[PDB]
Amino acid sequence: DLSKQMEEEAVRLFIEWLKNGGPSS
Amino acid sequence: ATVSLWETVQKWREYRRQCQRSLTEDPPPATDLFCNRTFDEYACWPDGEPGSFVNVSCPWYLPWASSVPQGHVYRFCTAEGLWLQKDNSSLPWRDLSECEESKR
Ligand SMILES: CCCCCCCCCCS[C@@H]1O[C@H](CO)[C@@H](O[C@H]2O[C@H](CO)[C@@H](O)[C@H](O)[C@H]2O)[C@H](O)[C@H]1O
Repeated sequence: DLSKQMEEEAVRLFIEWLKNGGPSS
Repeated sequence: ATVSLWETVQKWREYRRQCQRSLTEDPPPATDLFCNRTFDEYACWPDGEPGSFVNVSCPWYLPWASSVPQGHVYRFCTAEGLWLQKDNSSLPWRDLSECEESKR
């Protein structure tokens, strides 16, 4: 529940990281 | 429905692998002025026609991709055969608003 919701945020953060240029970087 | 950072990273690596294949194997454009194909880490861009918007489907690795099946991200290919940027140092202009997660 809580940990699932926090993983969901981690995933949004991962996508924001790619939008910001990811490994590029 | 499923949340998984692991699954999402793995889908992104697959989308990146498929993209690299396209970048390597897609035939060169019909000559000789075109903005160059690229993977910007979010999306895979094909070669652009000068003076055109280029649209690609929302990346299929997005956890919410099935909510945005007809959505597109955009770049603009200027008449000079360069991707539209902004200022001096910036990255290419991109619009991914159709691919965003929230309902509103
Ligand atoms: C500063 C504003 C000036 C705006 C001038 C005109 C804007 C150019 C449009 C951007 S490129 C365009 O994107 C379209 C997708 O949005 C693309 O359309 C495709 O997908 C659509 C899905 O909704 C659908 O409506 C169409 O049937 C389908 O062919 C279209 O090919 C592309 O040129």
